[PDB]
Amino acid sequence: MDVLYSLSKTLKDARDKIVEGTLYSNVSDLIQQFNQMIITMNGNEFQTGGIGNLPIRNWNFDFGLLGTTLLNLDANYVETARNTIDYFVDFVDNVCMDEMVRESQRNGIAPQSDSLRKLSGIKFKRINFDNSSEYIENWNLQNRRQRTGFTFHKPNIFPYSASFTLNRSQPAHDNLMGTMWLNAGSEIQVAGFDYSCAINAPANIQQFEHIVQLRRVLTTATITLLPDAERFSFPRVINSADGATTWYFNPVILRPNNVEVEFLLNGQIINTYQARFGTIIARNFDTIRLSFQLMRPPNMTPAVAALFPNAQPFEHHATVGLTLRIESAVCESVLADASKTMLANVTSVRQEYAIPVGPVFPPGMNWTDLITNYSPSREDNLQRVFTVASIRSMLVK
Amino acid sequence: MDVLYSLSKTLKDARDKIVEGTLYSNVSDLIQQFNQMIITMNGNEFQTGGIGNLPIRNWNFDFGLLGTTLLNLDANYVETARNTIDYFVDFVDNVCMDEMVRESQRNGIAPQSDSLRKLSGIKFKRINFDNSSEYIENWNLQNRRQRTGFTFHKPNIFPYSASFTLNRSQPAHDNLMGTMWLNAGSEIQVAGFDYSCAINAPANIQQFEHIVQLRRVLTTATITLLPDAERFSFPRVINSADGATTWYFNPVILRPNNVEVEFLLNGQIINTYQARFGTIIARNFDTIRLSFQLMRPPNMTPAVAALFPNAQPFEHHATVGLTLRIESAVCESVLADASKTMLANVTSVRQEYAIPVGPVFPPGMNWTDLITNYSPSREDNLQRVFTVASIRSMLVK
Amino acid sequence: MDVLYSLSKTLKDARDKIVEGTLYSNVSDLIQQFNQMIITMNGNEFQTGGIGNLPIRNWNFDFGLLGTTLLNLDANYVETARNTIDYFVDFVDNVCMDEMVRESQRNGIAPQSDSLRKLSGIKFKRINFDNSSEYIENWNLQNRRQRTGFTFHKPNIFPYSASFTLNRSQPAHDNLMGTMWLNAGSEIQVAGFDYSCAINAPANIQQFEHIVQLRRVLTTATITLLPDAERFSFPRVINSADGATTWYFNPVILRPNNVEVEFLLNGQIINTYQARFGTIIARNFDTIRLSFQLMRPPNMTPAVAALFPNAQPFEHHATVGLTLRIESAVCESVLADASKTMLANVTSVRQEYAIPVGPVFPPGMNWTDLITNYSPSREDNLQRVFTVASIRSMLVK
Amino acid sequence: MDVLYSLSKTLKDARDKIVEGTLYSNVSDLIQQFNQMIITMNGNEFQTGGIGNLPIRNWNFDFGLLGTTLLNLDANYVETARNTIDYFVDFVDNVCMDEMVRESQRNGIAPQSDSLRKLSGIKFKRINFDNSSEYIENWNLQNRRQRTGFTFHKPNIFPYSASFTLNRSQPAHDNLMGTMWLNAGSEIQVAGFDYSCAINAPANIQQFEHIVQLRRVLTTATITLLPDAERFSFPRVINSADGATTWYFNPVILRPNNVEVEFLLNGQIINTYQARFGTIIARNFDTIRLSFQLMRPPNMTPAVAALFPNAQPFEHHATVGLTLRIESAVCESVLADASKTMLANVTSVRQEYAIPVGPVFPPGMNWTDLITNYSPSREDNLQRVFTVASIRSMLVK
Amino acid sequence: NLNDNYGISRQQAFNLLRSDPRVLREFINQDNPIIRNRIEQLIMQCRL
Repeated sequence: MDVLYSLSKTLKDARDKIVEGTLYSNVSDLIQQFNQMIITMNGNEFQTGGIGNLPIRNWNFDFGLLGTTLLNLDANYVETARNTIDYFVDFVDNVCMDEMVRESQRNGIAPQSDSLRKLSGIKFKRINFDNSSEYIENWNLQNRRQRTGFTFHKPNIFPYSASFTLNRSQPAHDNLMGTMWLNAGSEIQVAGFDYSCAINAPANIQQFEHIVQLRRVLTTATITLLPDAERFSFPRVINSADGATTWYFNPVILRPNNVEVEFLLNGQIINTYQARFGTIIARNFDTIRLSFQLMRPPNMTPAVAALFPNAQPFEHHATVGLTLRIESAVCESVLADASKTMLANVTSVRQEYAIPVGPVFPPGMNWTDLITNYSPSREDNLQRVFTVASIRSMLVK
Repeated sequence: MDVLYSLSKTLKDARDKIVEGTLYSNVSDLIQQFNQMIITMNGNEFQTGGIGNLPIRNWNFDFGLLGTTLLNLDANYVETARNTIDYFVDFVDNVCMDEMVRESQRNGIAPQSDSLRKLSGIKFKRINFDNSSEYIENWNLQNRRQRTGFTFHKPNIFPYSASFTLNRSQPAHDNLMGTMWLNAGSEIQVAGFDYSCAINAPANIQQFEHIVQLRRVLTTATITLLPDAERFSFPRVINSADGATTWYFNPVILRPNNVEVEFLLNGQIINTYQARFGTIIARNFDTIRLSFQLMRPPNMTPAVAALFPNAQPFEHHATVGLTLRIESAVCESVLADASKTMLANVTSVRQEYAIPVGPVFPPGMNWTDLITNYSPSREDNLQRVFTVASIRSMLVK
Repeated sequence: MDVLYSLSKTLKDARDKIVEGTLYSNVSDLIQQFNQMIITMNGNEFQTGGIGNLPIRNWNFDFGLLGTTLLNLDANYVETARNTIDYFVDFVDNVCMDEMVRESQRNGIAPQSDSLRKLSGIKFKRINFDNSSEYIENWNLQNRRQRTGFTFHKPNIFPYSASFTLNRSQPAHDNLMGTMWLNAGSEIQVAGFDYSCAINAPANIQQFEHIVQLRRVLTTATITLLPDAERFSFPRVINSADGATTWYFNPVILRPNNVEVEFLLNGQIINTYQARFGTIIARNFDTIRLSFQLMRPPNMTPAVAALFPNAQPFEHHATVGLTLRIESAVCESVLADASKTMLANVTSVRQEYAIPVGPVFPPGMNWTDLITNYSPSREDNLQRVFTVASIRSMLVK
Repeated sequence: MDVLYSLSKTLKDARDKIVEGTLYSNVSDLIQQFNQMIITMNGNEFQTGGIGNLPIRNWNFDFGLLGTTLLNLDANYVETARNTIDYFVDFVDNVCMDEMVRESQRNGIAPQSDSLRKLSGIKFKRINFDNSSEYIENWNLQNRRQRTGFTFHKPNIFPYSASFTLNRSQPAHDNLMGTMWLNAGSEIQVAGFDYSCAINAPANIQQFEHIVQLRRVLTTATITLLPDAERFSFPRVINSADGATTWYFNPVILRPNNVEVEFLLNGQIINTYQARFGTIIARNFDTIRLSFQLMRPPNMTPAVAALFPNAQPFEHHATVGLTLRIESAVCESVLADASKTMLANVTSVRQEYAIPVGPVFPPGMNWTDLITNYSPSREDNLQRVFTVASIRSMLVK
Repeated sequence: NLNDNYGISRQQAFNLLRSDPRVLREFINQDNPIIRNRIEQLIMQCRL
């Protein structure tokens, strides 16, 4: 993989640096590297493909070196260099498209697309130039196991779950108490709803709790915690658990009081926030515990008193909400984001070349079912395909 | 333009690398480059400006080269280096400010601001150092026409369109059916609404479809699709087609059933997704066809039957919503995003130097009316000004 | 600080470039720099910590140079390289924490964490390699005072503020008029409400103005302005100004007419947008003024005339809302964002090592109370800790 | 493209000048140029075709030069010359037939038909002999951007538009006032009709105006302007606006008084003509305004007074006509005419080889829908296909 | 959608084209949601 990244990087740097009129004193090192790569490659025959609608290609490298005699590059040299580089670029794109599709439950880290196994040999190890990118650096680190981490902007770690939970229900659905939540991508929008507005409750207070359990530990998360959840704040017609009947939901928002957010880890508490909103931080957490309340206003105007009466009809259901969006974060493992096109490239290639479903990745690579079960084999294969996708996308966009 | 980016990059790398105490062994190449630039430049007299409040400036370069015998850099060297770099820096800034305001319908790619044509001459070609940036790389590619790509995070490709469509309407506006949509920035929020909750429609089902057509193809778009559109979910008073009268809209959200989103291209279909929510992908698309339905609940409680009767008043209108955001994407054509400042730089320069309206760009360069007709001429001029804006921003942020 | 950045950069480039099989021609210069670093460090003993849970670690540097007879690299060299680089890496991490966990109101820019005061000596000045990154570039610029700038994506410049202003109030809270606003992170959402629907006003038009002031100037801001705010559009129960009683808010959204957005600067008007929606720009602004109107619909249907009567009950309150998000921006001063992790790493270190609260930063570094009073001392300390935190992140993510 | 034109021109001059009995003194330079062409070509292998029903022909050039040893040309020389020229001609014809069919939005000026991208290289530039023709001269000018010009005889600049405008309508269509116009190719025919002969109008006079806004600017136009538009001078049955019903039209011609023809440019007036008919001129104009009147004859005879009564029937409708043809003209851009076969050759090639419809040109290249939106992309593509069509017509008509 | 996510063999593709009940029921027993959704939609369209 390191040699793949090196090929991609030096091809990028050759398409960038080598232009007519530039100075050999600035590109001598890259030219020596390219010529050494050409030498190491001359005499090998590679085969690529053989799965799904991917064609079967054969590559035979026999090129000529690049002259070190000039001082200012001319077009007759750049043209030859680009004729040489486009073949390598097509070869690398085809290797990456051969490697992103295959899977294995046994040593997923160990390469597939056997041309890449061949390139992992010891006669090709002279091609390595530099491994600076985030994904390749974390690859080399996790191989030489150390405290690693990927940085994410708005990460997609929550699988889409839009559900409710009723702690007091009836067949008529006229006096309910419960909590609703939508956990999706980077956002959690939770809303505790009581139809009685905490009149029969002790101290005119009713509590609600929401426990989210991540599959992989995060770190240094920057979060925005706001009140008045939006998608649980308008009229609704929701179905029962067993789907038998439906029920009406006319919410009216109130502030959550004595709120508490506990970021935990292996059941132990790490961070705790009381009545704070706006921007917050969490240095490490595998679990989030939101705890909020609905407190009946002791004083009330005529309108709100006539809207929260002491009888069963209850045509305005009191609610208390909380939106929580993870803006940035850092994670030892690899996930999806709103910044990088690695997952998109992988999925697009698979959809394009009609790849059969394998033992590791779910059918079609649906991120919901891919993050709801993030077993180490899936994690390794996902890291591998994301890394080679980053590689392929450093050249072909 | 390549020599302008070369100037900017080598000047940035001078300001950064050349600092007191550093080692000549690591900056010899950059110093030879700077001195070759000085040699190429010295003797040439340039002009800049002559449009809007851009003052007309005249540049005359006669500088002295930099030592190369030292081992560690001292103040008596860095000071001269800075006195030489500041001149080129303000020169490049003035050049970019003169080149971001000029337009043309014929050969927008061709440089305006004729001093820049001079720089684009063949005797200045010896300054090129490395074309590493995304913008200049894609520029060189489009010159040497090849498969390009720009990667975008939340791109602004949709213009502001907040409008509805009624498929069954009357002068009284008491039993309507239709679809509303707000398409803005990177998001589409659509909502199909029926006042009679599909009481007369066949099979108690009402269909809704929304076809959005983009002015440029996209690729590898990571998309977040969620139900329960937000901004079409509260009471409203909305004007008529001809703007004469107004009507009321009290929506009640239900669940989308038989939802299907199709990503098409030139009218042919590429990708489709049926009842999949959350994070999805679109590998290549120019059109988005959403199709959803509204299904009357067969079972109903007293409270909801009080809202969905069998008679004409219909004081609660059943709705079904869909939000769809484009988090990331890749595109062969230059656009705006929520990450890059190039558009802001261009518009700020124009606002600051009082540039009258040109023949190509609308007044003030309002992205709405600039993306509502993304003609190739506009695309070329926009890529040009965005490239030189990136270049300027690399020095003066 | 420059020397610390140099250490971090050459150590990163060492972990990256110095791998098995690569060519000595590519890393000769980095190896000369590393050996010079060694030569300059060896013979010095450093102390780090003594505040909170930080142990008082004593570092002694006794390392040998890197051989230069080789042409390519072997694992028997990379191993020693790693066993030598890990020590400098943890030393740099500990120094960065020791500098993140210290404050000063007198010369906040000057180096605390006296090991760093030592590293700032004149004998260590031979280690400066390249001051390339944004933070260190701006550091050196401000030292050599010049027009600086940091580029931000969705910056957290607004402290969390959710409040209201009533221009016509009654003790029964029955016929109100005024404006509510929530200003948080990078977004504002402001909604003008009238319970009388502009029946008693002149010309059936009511005005609404929101004046936002920023505690730091901005430039080249890109903004998205949309109508029909979403978190001020559903039923609400809000509290009185004196917080004794509560009142009820049943809104109905209309369109903003004669909308006017004035971005000013010390009362001097800079940018003015009239009835433009979607993506807009602000070249320089300290103050925002949003001025909109609520105009009664003269042509009304029965369904809406039944909701906007000419009498006191007013069970449906006319509302007009605006959302304004700042997507990108450029600022002479350092802030927080949704893309980068400097604030997260700082707060995580402080919460992990239980640092007491200093005379400058608030308890827990709550960004709201930190951006409220953005004193120049707090600005200097925040710049310093963000720069060293970025440095630390360049090694340990 | 220049090399293609040079090929065609030297092959034309070879088929013309090289004939039995002619004198080497006259064709020495052409023989030198032909030999230089054969040398530049020998060694190259081209491929042409692969779109629609165009066969994919591969061309391989290995020929022998033409001696320069005689004085008078003998048949043994002309025979070889012809057996080479026929091959070169068929090759150039196939190249032109592959270039007349490939479209692109981005860089339409750039060579498509990649064999021609190869010909556009620098080893082929030795073929250029003389770029004398108008099209190639204007091409070289647009490359070396300068003030161009194409001369035209009867330029088809108006799209076919037959349409009326009723400034006074009734449901019965019995008393109408309005104007009809047919704009087609190089001619306009306009007719202002009043059913009441201006009986109720002030001073017994009625005004009529017609403003034509051209899509491209013309210069040095020669125009023939006459009264009594012919094709709107006989009885008619014309449909309504919405196309539902029809109405009769019995024109009776009078003469235009106070006739005023204004050739404008960007709203400014350039040429003004009053009471003049026949040959006129227009030095520059993007817009034409024809303003004529209808003046009731005060002194009428019995036979004519019995036609224009003072009452509602109005069985004879007074008309005033104006014909205006554009005989010759000059345009900075390219158009079609009644004199040049370029457009015909292009459309014939496309119809013959079944070229699909592309993103730029309308189906079948209908000049109406091609001139009604004269996009710069369309202008560039049209100039390119017209130029290569001229080239292919210089060999085979 | 099926050929994209559940990558399909030649025989399965030919039989899906010919609308073969054998392969249709093999998928319905393989628990293919892309097909179960279509079948539930057929039910919701064949209700009345």
